[PDB]
Amino acid sequence: AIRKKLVIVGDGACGKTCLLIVFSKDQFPEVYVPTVFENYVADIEVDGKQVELALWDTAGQEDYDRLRPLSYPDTDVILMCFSIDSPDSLENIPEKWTPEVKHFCPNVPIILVGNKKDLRNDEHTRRELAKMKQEPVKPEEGRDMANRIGAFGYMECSAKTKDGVREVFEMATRAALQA
Amino acid sequence: SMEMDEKDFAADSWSLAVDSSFLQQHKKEVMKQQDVIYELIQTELHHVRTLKIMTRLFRTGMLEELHLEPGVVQGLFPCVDELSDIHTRFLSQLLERRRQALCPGSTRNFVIHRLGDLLISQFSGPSAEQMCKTYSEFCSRHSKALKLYKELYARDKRFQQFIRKVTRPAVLKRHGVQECILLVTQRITKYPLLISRILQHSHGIEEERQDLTTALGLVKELLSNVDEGIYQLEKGARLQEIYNR
Ligand SMILES: CC(=O)n1cc2ccc(N)cc2c1
Ligand SMILES: CC(=O)n1cc2ccc(N)cc2c1
Repeated sequence: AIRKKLVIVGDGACGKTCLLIVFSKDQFPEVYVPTVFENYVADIEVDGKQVELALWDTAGQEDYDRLRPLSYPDTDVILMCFSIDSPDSLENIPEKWTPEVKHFCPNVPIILVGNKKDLRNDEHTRRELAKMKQEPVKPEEGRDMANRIGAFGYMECSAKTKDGVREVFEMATRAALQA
Repeated sequence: SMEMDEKDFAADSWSLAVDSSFLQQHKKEVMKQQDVIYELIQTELHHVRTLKIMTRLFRTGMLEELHLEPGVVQGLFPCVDELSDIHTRFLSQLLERRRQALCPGSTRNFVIHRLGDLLISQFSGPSAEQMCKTYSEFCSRHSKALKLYKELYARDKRFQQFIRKVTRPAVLKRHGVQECILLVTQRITKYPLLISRILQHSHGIEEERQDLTTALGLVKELLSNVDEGIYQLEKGARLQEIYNR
């Protein structure tokens, strides 16, 4: 078992804290959903390779430009998160989060993750977004943004239903293992 | 952590910590407020525990078992005693507020109605100045601590054996040297989200809503001040690089 480090970046509304919690518990909290995530070391076996993947959140560091980069040293894989129910989170990816991560984490693979995929066909989400001349992020819009920012890959998941969550972290492990 | 506090905070939430017959007595809004206050205290207990690993297991073990050059242990764990003093005192205050609130005859059933004042006291006056001074010093020494650690692990045989020995037990899985340093740096930016969520469920008493609104502002002011006082120290950085910053 080799040790690798994962950091998740994105706007607070991207659901990054929830994603780390649901993955680390292999359960969406039934009684209480924690406000914060400390850290976790997940035991993962991907394609026959055992890895200890340390997980870190950046929530709470968004307004602190000198505190926030302290989470980046020795990162092996980045999860760049946006929420499918929020086109505004996707817009902050190419010129806010992407140049920051490429500066502090040069040559580190980035996986662009479209969170809350269960809201793409949610009637309440569609009605709410239509008030600001918006709609849920389309799969091609996510892939095109991932392609543009030089992401290693594009993935989607739902922390609510757990669909695609395990796949995201197993792929992040494969990317962290690459040369 | 001491066994008494570990057991008091073993449950995933306040709703699972208290007896079910006591839980049934409160309105939904109170249970929501209490679950978030419990998360603030439980995470504070864990943060204090991280500082005890750094001071007792790491720092003191290196002083008592290794022959490192002077200034090396201090370089690895900057301001650890001051940080442990700030947070052990804050934890004592939170645990005393919980203790006074326990029902007679119970060691688990309680409701905390007045957290705002405690948070205002912690994030104002001398205690706030000390938190600001300590985190500004610690976070400016973060990169240097990591680089000094990496260099020692890769070049010093006895240091590497010491690290592998004390971090072998499973209860230290999440708490290696570098992980401890980042857990502490990240602690201060967890406070605004915990406090805002407590405030969300504290509208019932107007004075409590006001005190938590004041506490949230004091915490954000502290973070802004700490963030503005950071400049990473670099071992080997020449004066020219510094004054041409
Ligand atoms: C947050 C911060 O301090 N940054 C420094 C940068 C330098 C270059 C760049 N493309 C992004 C940066 C982001
Ligand atoms: C800071 C705040 O208001 N919140 C954080 C949360 C975490 C989980 C959840 N279900 C609601 C939250 C609401």
